[PDB]
Amino acid sequence: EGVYRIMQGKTQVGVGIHMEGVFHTMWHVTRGSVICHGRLEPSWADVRNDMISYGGGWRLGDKWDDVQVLAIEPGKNPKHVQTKPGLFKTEIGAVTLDFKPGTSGSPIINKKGKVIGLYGNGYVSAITQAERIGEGPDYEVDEDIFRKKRLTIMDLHPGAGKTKRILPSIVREALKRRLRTLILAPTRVVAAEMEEALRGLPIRYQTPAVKSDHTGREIVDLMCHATFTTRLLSSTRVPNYNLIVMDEAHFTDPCSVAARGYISTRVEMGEAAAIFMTATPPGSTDPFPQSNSPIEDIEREIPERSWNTGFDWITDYQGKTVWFVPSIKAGNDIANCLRKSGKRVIQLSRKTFDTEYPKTKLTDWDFVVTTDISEMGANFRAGRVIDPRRCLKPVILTDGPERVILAGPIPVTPASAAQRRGRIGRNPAQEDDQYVFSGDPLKNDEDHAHWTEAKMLLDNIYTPEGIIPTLFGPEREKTQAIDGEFRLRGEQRKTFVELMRRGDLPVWLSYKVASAGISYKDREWCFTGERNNQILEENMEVEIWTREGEKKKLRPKWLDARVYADPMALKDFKEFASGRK
Amino acid sequence: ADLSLEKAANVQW
Ligand SMILES: [Cl-]
Repeated sequence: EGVYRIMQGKTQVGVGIHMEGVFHTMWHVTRGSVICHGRLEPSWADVRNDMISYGGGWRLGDKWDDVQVLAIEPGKNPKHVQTKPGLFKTEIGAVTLDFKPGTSGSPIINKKGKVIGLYGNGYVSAITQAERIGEGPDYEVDEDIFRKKRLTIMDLHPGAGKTKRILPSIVREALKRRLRTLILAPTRVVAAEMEEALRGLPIRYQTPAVKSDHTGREIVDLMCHATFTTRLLSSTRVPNYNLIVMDEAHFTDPCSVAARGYISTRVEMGEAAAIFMTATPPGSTDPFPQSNSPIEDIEREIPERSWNTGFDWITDYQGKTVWFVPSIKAGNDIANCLRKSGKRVIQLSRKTFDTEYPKTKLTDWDFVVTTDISEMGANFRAGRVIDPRRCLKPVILTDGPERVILAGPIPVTPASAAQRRGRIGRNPAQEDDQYVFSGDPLKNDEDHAHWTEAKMLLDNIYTPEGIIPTLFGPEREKTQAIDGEFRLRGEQRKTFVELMRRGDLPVWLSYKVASAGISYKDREWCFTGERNNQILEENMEVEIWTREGEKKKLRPKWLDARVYADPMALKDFKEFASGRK
Repeated sequence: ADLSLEKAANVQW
């Protein structure tokens, strides 16, 4: 609504224009900072040309070619100053007008009432502006995205809004339309951030520990992907949501894949509408998508273990980095190494995420060493990503006696790499953020255990219609499994759910045990394995003291790596093997 | 607080 002085003992630094909802000013003035009124979001900036935008993209009336410079002097007053701009070659026009420092950002007017540039300081003072722009202010316009038997993908991107303006917008619209709305976060921490963004709506958070909750007053349910699925498995009460919204819909975690399959089935039913939010839709394969601010891509050899020299660019870099590693174990290596150098590093994995992410948001740090979990929603105030584009993938060895092993380090998918790189280049920075990476990604992940683990979840979810639910379209071509064969009747089914819910066991594992007719309470299968099935912890053969009072070596019948592939999961499987769980 | 605003004028002829 007009023209403001950028005030910062501390006085006026520059001038900005607020037009059509967006705030415009020179780059040198804010130097990248935020402004206050509450806060003002720095969204866009052409750095070299010297200018920044707040709350969206630039707005223009025309260009030059007879003009006034409404100069807002510091400790002075607005005075309309009219002049003809020079025709200097460089094609940039400019005025011969010298106003004192702090004036930078003043509106230049072609004789109507529409701004055709900004006064740039500074031999002569340019009419600073670029090509036609731009995107759109922090208000959202939507369809038509609520009709039954419809599915929509929003590939949201860190501008205005995102988790900021888009989600509350559709929720406001949904409530206005009396739709029982469900929202799905990948992680508690992302759901928590949803709550602040929604503060003021009837939004109830829903624990996994509760199998269903119902009020019959207009409410909006907020849960983790896995909460949904486990409720779909254990609750008898199909709640008939008509709008389902999935934030970060690219999560290939089986509870996610499952959720997506069920949801897609409700849509085809005619029963639901669905919205899937993600920058990398399942089936997408660009590892270099567009981004809100410029990213410098840098292809360079990166340490996979400790190092002592020739990697100066690492330690020399004067800011916060994100480093994706293929594993907790690899991460210790790198952290251990970084710490030699006197670097504040925070480590993240699935298990530790909920208690260790907030440390990144709330304290002075130098490095994050993260597994791929940070591909789901993770938000960082960092400048550089270091991404060796590697990972471990669980595979069911079909080659004789079945087992799950952590294969790799193998290279990541294009999508996974897009997401890792997608940590960076959200906020305008003085230097373009840096994506430092190594190797090409690989797209064939069809032997990934998660696909069949999903079908295991999926075809054990029962619908009143009697339809077996199935994988979301683009994800169907990832198994040759036939719909329904993993279905498990009787209380083999109930066991299969319990082991997952209370036993904390992976899907595949949970499956093999239930379908053998083993009762949850029974734990002998943890000890009746073949010699080559012996678990080891830090290089010693694991022994555990039973609830009936015996020492036996940890040797399960069916071997699934994910129980023994990081102390925290292994601490757990030990408690299960006891009978504490 | 680090920087704020103050409405000075409006866009005119
Ligand atoms: Cl992990």
